[PDB]
Amino acid sequence: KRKPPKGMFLSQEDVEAVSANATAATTVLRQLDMELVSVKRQIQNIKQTNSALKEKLDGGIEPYRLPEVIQKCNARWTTEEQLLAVQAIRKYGRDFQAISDVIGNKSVVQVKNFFVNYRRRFNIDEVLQEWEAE
Amino acid sequence: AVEGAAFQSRLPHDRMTSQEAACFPDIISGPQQTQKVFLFIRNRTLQLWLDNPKIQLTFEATLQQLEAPYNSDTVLVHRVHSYLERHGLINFGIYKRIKPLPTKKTGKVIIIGSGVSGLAAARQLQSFGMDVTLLEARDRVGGRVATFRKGNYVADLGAMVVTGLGGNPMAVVSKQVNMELAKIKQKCPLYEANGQAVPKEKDEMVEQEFNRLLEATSYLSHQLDFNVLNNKPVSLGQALEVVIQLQEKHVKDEQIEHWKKIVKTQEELKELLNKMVNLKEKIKELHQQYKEASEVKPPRDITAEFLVKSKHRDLTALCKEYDELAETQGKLEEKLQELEANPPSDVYLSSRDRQILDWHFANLEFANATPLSTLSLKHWDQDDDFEFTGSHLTVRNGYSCVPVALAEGLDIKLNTAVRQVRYTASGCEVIAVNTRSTSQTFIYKCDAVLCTLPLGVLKQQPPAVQFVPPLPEWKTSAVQRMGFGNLNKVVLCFDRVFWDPSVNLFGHVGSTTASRGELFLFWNLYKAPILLALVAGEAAGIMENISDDVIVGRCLAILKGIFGSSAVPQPKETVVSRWRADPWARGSYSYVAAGSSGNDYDLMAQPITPGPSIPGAPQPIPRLFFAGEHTIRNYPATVHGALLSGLREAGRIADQFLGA
Ligand SMILES: Cc1cc2nc3c(=O)[nH]c(=O)nc-3n(C[C@H](O)[C@H](O)[C@H](O)COP(=O)(O)OP(=O)(O)OC[C@H]3O[C@@H](n4cnc5c(N)ncnc54)[C@H](O)[C@@H]3O)c2cc1C
Ligand SMILES: Cc1ccc(-c2c(-c3ccc(C#N)c(F)c3)nc(N3CCC(N)CC3)c3nccnc23)cc1
Repeated sequence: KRKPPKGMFLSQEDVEAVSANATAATTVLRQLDMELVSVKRQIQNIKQTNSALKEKLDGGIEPYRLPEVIQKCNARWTTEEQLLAVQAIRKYGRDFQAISDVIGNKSVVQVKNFFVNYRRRFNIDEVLQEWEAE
Repeated sequence: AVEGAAFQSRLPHDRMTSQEAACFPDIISGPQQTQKVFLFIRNRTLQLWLDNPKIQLTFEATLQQLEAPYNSDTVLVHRVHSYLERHGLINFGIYKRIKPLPTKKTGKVIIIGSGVSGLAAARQLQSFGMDVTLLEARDRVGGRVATFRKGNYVADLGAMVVTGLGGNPMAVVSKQVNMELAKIKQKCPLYEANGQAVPKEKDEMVEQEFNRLLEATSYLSHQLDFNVLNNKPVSLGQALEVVIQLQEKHVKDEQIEHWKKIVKTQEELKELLNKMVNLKEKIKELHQQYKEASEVKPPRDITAEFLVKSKHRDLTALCKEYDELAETQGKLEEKLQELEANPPSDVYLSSRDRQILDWHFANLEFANATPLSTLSLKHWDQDDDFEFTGSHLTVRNGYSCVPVALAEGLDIKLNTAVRQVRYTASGCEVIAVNTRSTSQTFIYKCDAVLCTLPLGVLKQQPPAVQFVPPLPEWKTSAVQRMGFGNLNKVVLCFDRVFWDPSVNLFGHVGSTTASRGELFLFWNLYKAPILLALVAGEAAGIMENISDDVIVGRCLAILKGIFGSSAVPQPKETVVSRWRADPWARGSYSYVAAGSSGNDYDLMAQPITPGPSIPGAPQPIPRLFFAGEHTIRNYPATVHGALLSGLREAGRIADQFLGA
């Protein structure tokens, strides 16, 4: 009485389930038996597929990485660096992180700065509406 | 102190029983002070008798040893003493009388059966001054207390245990009789198929599961009300299946939830692997593209420089992106290496296990002398509240000593089989025949009949005993409703002790479930080299249709495959009880069958009152009274319960024909 011993399971639900007929017992137990084999074999399947995908990754991305130097961040915009900028603004829009990575010695600070210092004579507005065309 | 005597008499020391309410309506409805006076006089009189039950506790002696303000009210004391003595709470059993028996007797009573319940009534009635004759079909007293005796061999085929002395009226009987009581060492090894002691580690998991499975049925009954099913009533065995099944269902349910979260993870990995192939593919191109853009050597304009620097930024982005995806692929890769190593239990119970569980079930069929498919789920254990305290004892010298003792002094007609019981407003005749020569017939006329016929005899489909008039429906239906079970023994007598003399009992584990009762338990209790083999559950019914020699065969086998084909002599002497076949028993003892309830036990015990002879003459006196193991709700199926029922009917009969 009270609440079932610890680790026995006797929900209301279940009892009608295994009683409502004579073999409702060794039925509910046999249908679970099969839902097991079903899920087990669909694991065998996703394993075979995951094993193939793993083969296609053999090599990793090893012969594909390129060192990424340093370029100690400066603050003078050389004419080269502005031209990189305005091109990055056309390729990236506002991804000021990428734009600073392209230029190399400018950080998201002056990248945001430049965006409004030169906003006028580098027709930066037009440039950004080009990237928006996407 | 005095409060201990109340406990030893199955009475609350501090309040008045509903029985006492009936005879002392003054007290119970009165000042709480007098109730305490009553209770003390009661408790102290009980103490006095209990402290020396070898001799009669006269009213004189009681008032003598009463002290303080209590021997003040001598009418109250004489009342309490008489109540205790009528109802058999003092001066019961075999005591030395003080005041000797009435010269001239009053009333005549025929008692059917001289089992313990019959004998106990007979002694009480005789000491109240009535004329008592017992009619017994067998050539011996004791009924289902049946001791086998030959040379120095001695072995109970009937009752053999006193189930505790704390509050057991046999406490008093054993002080009165040379009753050699022996504690039972309650450790018991189990031996399997080919003959292998079950590891102690195992024995305890299964036992613990057995007990958990019982509580489960109790919760299944009281909390969920799993008591009717298909209009029939639920048995303990049914409920045990249902509990066991639901545990297997839960085991499967957990395997499903586990592998089902392996597959969720495997499908997560898969989704990841895909992002990662289509980044290796995407990165491959970005390399080619960056390499070609680097072919344009650096005397080069700014769009061409932007395309080298751009493809590079692009290429190391897709490179970080793929590296975080391949750490997420490592966290997933191990979460899955763990689940593959944390698999819930494969089973609820192994085959080796379920057969050890089946022995614990046979142990339960043996105690209740019946298949668990017959026991009422709701009520099978209804007498458990009333268990005695202290160790369980065997009677080393044969339980028969007790009946034989009680029979001294009584008028017992053996080999007299009652055939018809006639009860009328004027009195009764019992008709009996001689069991040796069926034709010799007897007519006994009396004021009252105490029927202590076994429930199995009363149950006999073509009546072995005819009641005239027939018993009313309320009584017959109680008789059809409760169970009368079965339980048999093989007694094995040897020249040499070849078992372990330090163990009292030890088990044999059956191959199958069906045969879990077949010779499942073995007892060494007696001085002589004697071994008892129990046949419980559905085996008992069947083993009775098998010859004696086969039974002892199967027996010596089991023992040989456990002790060595060489340490096991032939038996000098063998007996095999067959209680269901015995026509003065028709079984072993009662059990609360499914559909019954301990209420039927009370119905069994109601006396019958014949109708008027002349029409319109006043409603008579009750004439037919019932005692016996099956007539006592709180102590069925035992000897103390038989004895108690005898004491009960004696007081009730005397209250009727001698007045209270
Ligand atoms: C195998 C077995 C083991 C037991 N073990 C224990 C145990 O360990 N502990 C325990 O406490 N209890 C035990 N019991 C129960 C106990 O033995 C009984 O409850 C009790 O002894 C029966 O008392 P009773 O007086 O009600 O009936 P009984 O002792 O059966 O007395 C009835 C009498 O009526 C007689 N009779 C039947 N038909 C007729 C007729 N037509 N005319 C005349 N007489 C008739 C019978 O022969 C018998 O003598 C056991 C019972 C069995 C069967
Ligand atoms: C070692 C041992 C084994 C069984 C018991 C036992 C018996 C019992 C004893 C000996 C024999 C024989 N031979 C027998 F046949 C039955 N009987 C019990 N019952 C009968 C049903 C009733 N409803 C309530 C009392 C009972 N109950 C609780 C605990 N132990 C027991 C006691 C000790």
